[PDB]
Amino acid sequence: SHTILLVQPTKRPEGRTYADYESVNECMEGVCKMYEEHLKRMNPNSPSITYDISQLFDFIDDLADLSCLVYRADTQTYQPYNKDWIKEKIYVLLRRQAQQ
Amino acid sequence: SHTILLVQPTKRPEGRTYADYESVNECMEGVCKMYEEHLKRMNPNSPSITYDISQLFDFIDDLADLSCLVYRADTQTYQPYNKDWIKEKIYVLLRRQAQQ
Repeated sequence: SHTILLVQPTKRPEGRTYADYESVNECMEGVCKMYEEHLKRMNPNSPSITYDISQLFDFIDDLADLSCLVYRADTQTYQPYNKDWIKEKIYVLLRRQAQQ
Repeated sequence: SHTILLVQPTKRPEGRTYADYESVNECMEGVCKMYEEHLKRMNPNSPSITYDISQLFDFIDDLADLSCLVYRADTQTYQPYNKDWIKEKIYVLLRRQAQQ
């Protein structure tokens, strides 16, 4: 289902940005890639970045704002979800890819 | 009602940004202010910027993407609206402020 991700890195309003995806899983992957890009910048000479779930969660907590909207066909509107919901959906995604 | 405005000025994805407001009218005012800021930049030595509705509509048409989401208490979800709906709500806003 069409999912819209809203991100505000810091208190600076001009940093507000968004991205959209065909599904919740792709959106969650998008959040992970955002963190991975941050890690690449903080570890520039490392071609392979590794992290544990708690570190990604800490990153999300540090963002000034992170939320998403998921399309619901029953009402043809977008259901809002907060940081905690996103953290949990990322967990299920990462644990599944691990067991896959 | 809480309204979220999504704007993508050009085909450049990094230009995607958003802003939110307490109401639809304040969001529409936000779109007008966005256009007014553009006009100020294109007419730097003019402290007073004036424009007709058709010019604002043309500006909106030129944006790569412009849409909004309005909270609906009945379902506790966000109703999506496109560029045309926004143009029309701006028209009603501007015509009212004119007759006020």
